[PDB]
Amino acid sequence: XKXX
Amino acid sequence: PVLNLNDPQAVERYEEFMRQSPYGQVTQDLGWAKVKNNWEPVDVYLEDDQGAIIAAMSMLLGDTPTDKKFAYASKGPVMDVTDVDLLDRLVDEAVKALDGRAYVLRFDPEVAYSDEFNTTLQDHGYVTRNRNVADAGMHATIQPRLNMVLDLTKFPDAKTTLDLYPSKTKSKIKRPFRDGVEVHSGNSATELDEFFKTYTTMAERHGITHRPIEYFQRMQAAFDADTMRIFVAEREGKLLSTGIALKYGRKIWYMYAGSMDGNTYYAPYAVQSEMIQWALDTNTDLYDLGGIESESTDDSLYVFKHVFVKDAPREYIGEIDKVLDPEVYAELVKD
Ligand SMILES: [Mg+2]
Ligand SMILES: [Mg+2]
Ligand SMILES: [Mg+2]
Repeated sequence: XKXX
Repeated sequence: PVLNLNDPQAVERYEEFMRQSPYGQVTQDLGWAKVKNNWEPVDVYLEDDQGAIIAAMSMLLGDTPTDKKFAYASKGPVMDVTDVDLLDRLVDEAVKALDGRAYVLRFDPEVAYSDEFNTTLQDHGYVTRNRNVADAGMHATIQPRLNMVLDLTKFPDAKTTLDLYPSKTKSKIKRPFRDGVEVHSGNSATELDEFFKTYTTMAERHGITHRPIEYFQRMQAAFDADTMRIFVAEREGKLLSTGIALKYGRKIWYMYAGSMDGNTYYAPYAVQSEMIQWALDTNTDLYDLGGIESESTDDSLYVFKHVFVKDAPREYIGEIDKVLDPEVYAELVKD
């Protein structure tokens, strides 16, 4: 950045 | 038992349980290991007396600055995790397969936070991370715990996106289309290239990182066009915004977005509308717009998502940690  | 990833029949049987389970999650599919190919996959399951799978946990193991790995089952395991005596059993199989290599097994299922479930998990020896650790930073949770999920089963007769919404929101959604925004969708390399242009533009405009295009290529190779779909909004041949959604289990999940700079003619609302229409057209129970920081007008993720989800955000239990090497856990994990 996040995630996925 | 542990899944032998080299036995295609065993692999397919595990995939069948995962794709048909009400608790299925795309991040517990084995395809997710293909996307996160820099992690090591270890997958376990339990069976019933007839030898059918009843519960499964897909883990990925990542490095740390210690001699131990971090074992993470993202949004798993796949079962009713409130059945804690079955979960303990499943976790014991997982711990056996990790064979002392990991310092923790963490899982973050999509099940509602409650004090009684928190307390039950702690009484079973797990360390939980939720209300005790709220914030943003090296110590917050990997997945957001507050998420904006539209429950489409509240609207059993809805035919189109606009049927789910009050007139003031029907006007918000109609606007980009009235202004000539058009959405196409698919899962080819051409939609991926559109997405990736909008994704790297947005990331440059916010001064943030983005994943390399190979990650999404891996995703497109692991998931077909009935699971993974990229929606591309344009107006009179000009690219405006895009989003990627994954349909799996009982939900379609809006997972990635991008947008060009300047005037986008409310194209992101058109992309949502079309994602929503795919959830209606496939009779999918939930449409998930993903995380927020706080249920507050000050939170811009919340502001946008709340157009589409008028109900309370869902608040999940958070991180459940089976601590395996306590010394390393304490070094790496603080509130
Ligand atoms: Mg290391
Ligand atoms: Mg329908
Ligand atoms: Mg709503």
